Amino acid sequence: ARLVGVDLPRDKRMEIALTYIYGIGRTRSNEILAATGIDKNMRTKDLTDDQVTVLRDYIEGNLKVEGDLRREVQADIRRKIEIGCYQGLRHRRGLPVRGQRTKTNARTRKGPKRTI
Amino acid sequence: KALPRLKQRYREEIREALQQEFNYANVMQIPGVVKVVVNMGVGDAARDAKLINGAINDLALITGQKPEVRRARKSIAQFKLREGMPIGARVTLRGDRMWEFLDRLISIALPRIRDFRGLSPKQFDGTGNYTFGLNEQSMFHEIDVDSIDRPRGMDITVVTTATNDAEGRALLRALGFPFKE
Amino acid sequence: KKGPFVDDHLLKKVDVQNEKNTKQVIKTWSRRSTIIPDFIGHTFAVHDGRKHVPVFVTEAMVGHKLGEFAPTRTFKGH
Amino acid sequence: MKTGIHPEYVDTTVQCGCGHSFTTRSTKQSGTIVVEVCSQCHPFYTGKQKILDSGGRVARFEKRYG
RNA sequence: ACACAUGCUACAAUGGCCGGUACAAAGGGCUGCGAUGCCGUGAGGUGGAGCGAAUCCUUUCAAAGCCGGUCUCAGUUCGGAUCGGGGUCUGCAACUCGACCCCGUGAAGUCGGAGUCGCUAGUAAUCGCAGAUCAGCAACGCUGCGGUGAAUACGUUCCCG
Ligand SMILES: [Mg+2]
Ligand SMILES: [Mg+2]
Repeated sequence: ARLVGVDLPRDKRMEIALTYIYGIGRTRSNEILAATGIDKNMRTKDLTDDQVTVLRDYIEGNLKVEGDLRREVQADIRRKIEIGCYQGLRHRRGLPVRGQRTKTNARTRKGPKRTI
Repeated sequence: KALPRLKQRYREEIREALQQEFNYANVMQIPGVVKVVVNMGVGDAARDAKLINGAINDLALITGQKPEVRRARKSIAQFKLREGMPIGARVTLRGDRMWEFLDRLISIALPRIRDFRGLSPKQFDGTGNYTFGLNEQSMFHEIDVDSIDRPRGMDITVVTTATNDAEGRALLRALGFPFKE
Repeated sequence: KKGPFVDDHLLKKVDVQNEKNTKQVIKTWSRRSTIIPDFIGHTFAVHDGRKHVPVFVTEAMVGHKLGEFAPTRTFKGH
Repeated sequence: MKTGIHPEYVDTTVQCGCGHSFTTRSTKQSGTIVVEVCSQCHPFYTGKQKILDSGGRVARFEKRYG
């Protein structure tokens, strides 16, 4: 259902359903449920409005919203690219930032296997 | 409920606010909402002639009227089109239905947008007529979340009797239009 | 872990900056003082002999030389 | 308006977790709409949160402590 | 911006996650191992009984293995890489300069064509343990170890020696 802007699965447990958010996953949802006092074995078809609101405000207070995290990643990436460092150079060239193999690997970051 | 909520509150509060903000020096000169034109942006025609029915059904349950289709005014070569094909469906709300749609929108749709920031007030033409758009689909709670197959946004233009963009901005501000500066 | 080249001057400067909690650039003069854990991301304007460039130090940068983010030996070839 | 080319039109009351009550004509025959959002914009705070989340200097500071 | 060689991860139900459980041989230790505790999601900050050799970690020894709950056979609770935020072990100095932990991010991979490799009984397969050097690791590699452990073997017409 509508929690922060994303829809949850139809028939799935809570700890796996909360993974749809860009800032919550399996263990994060488990910790949130443990802190809020909600079970994790419940399906995604028996939720209450009060529980929805309490979880929403709890995540908004402890963590930040999915869009917040998205645009924060974007802003950090563009900032580290504009400062003009090694990370920025690698991001501009489409190469790994953590300094790993780049001879034949790094296709996950360079895109499909292109040959020219 | 002789009059809708928006019409009732505008008959006195918005009218007095506008008359105090701009001295018109005579009655009948205060700006007022004339109509609301909602058009379903389409153009996938020439490749699928079924989604037009879905667009019409979406305009239905969103506006208390039967939308009509506007045919191609001219055949284009680059974009696949043909003179006479139904390209887009519109509704022209006015009166009690217009006020009802406006208040329902302002109350449910705008706060329902994902990552909603607001509406820009610069979307004003040279005649105090506002224009904005719903991006993907399903901003109102009349259509089921699962009853929709693909996103089909729309464009809503409120035509009021505001001779100036400043007058239109003041009218919308008096109304429940959330603006961001 | 013995006493490193901590640049006592820079160390005390960073200590007082952390105490007063005023986010501002610190004009440094050394280039090999990135060791003591007391440097809470204090942005050092380093002196490479030519000018002072403002560069903020990061986590992976913890440990590296102060003036080593960009190539200090300016040379491209073209 | 014509005879029946449009769907039913009846009044409906909208509720919220904060107690905000609204009433307007719509197509819902149930006449009750329990919604999680009404004329009280939590985006008003969500935007300031979007803005406050920014800042890389503070992250550098904290996660360095070096 | 690419190609070749050798290994790991897998591609899902003989499966994934959580809780409870049993035996193996092999030792790395003197500026190294380091059990009980304090607090920690966890690397780990406090640290010492004990060691030129059974009082001490590698446990009075692990994984596959057995019992219960759940996922309902799908790009997913399979797979884990890139990437961002919160940290740790070494040494003065880890983006170019290791490894490891927590949170999110969730791409290719649906057992693979032309071609080709290893295996005759404790063999293949599968699982982990330990070590050579380092204060700090690229170590998935190279060597030894054993846990559970299969089917075929008309025959040399036939590809290679
Ligand atoms: Mg609300
Ligand atoms: Mg499948």
